[PDB]
Amino acid sequence: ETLNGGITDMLTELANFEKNVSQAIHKYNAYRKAASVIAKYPHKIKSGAEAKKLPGVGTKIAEKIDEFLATGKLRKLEKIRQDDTSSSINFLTRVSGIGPSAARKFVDEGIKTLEDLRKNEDKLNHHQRIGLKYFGDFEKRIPREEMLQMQDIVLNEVKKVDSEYIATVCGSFRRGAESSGDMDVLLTHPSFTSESTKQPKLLHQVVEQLQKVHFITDTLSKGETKFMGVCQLPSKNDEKEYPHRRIDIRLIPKDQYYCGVLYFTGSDIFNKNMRAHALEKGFTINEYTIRPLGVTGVAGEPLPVDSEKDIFDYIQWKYREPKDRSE
DNA sequence: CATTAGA
DNA sequence: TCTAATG
Ligand SMILES: [Mn+2]
Ligand SMILES: [Mn+2]
Ligand code: NA
Ligand code: NA
Repeated sequence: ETLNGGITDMLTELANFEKNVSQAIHKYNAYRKAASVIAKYPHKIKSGAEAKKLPGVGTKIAEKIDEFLATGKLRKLEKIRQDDTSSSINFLTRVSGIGPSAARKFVDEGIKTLEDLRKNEDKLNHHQRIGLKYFGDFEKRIPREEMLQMQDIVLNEVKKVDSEYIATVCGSFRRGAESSGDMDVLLTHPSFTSESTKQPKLLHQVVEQLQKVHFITDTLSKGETKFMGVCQLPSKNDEKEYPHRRIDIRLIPKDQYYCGVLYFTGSDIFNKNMRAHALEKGFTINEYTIRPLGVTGVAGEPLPVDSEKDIFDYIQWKYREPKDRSE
C-alpha cells in the first residue's frame, strides 16, 4: 500500500504504456499481475531476486525493479515519459470517443495536438466530435450544488411524463460526494420487468422530454435501454452559463432495480465487501439479482427485492445509508 | 461485461 | 459481422 508503492507504480506505468502506445496486450498483462502480486507482498521488497520469487515475477521485470531500487528512476520510464509519440497517444485519448486504437491512427496521420483534432474534425465520428467540442466542460468535476439542480429537473420531467416512472441518481452523488464526474440516472418502470418484451419508447419518451426542455443537448448514444448524452443547466439570467455535462440514463426491468441500484451506488469496495458477505450468508449478488446458494457448489433462483433493504435483510446486514457505503 | 456506433 | 469506446 505504501511499502510496495513505487514498484507497483512504475509497474503500472510500464503496463499502461504497452497497452496504449504498443499493441502488447501480453506484456501489458504481464506488468499487471506482477504489479498485482508485489502489491500484496507483506514486506519491503529489497531486490529483484526477492521479488523474483514471486509468481508473475520474471527475470524481465525483476531487472526493472533493481534499476529502480538502485536509482530512484528507470530509463525505460524516462525515455517513454519523453516520447512525443507516446505522449500524444496519452492525450488524444482524453477526448470522449478516442481510444488507443484511434489515438495511434490519428497520431500516425499526424493529429497530435487538439488543434489538429480540429482541422480534421472530418476524420472524427459524432461521438468524438462532441467529445472534442466539450473537451473543457467534460474534464470538469460536477459540484454537488449543481447535481442538486440537475437531479431536481430530471426528476420532474420523469414524473411529468408518466408518474409511474421511478428514478434514482446513483453513484457518488447518491453517496454524499461533494462533486461528481457525470450524472448516473437509473430508470425503471412497472410495465418493464424481466419478461415483458421491452417497450423501447419507455426510454425514448423520457429522453424526448429532457430534450424538449433543453436539458439534454446532445446525444452521444441512444439505444433501447441506454441513452448516453450531454446536458446543461439553464444559464440563468446571463453572465454565467453552465458547463456541458455528461449524463447517462438506463432502463431497468422493474424487477431488478434495487440490485442494479445497490450496485451502481458503490462504492467499489462496499460492493465487493457486500458481495463477499452475501456469500457466507448463503447467497449471491450481482448487478441484477440475488440468488440463494446451494451446497452442490452453486445454485440459482432469484430472490424478490422491493428495496435496498430487502437485499440487506437477505444477507442479514445492517442497512447502510448511501452516505456510509463508503467501503 | 454488456450495450452502442460504425464500417 | 467484428471491432472499438464507454461505463
Ligand atoms: Mn459518476
Ligand atoms: Mn458513470
Ligand atoms: Na517466480
Ligand atoms: Na477517450
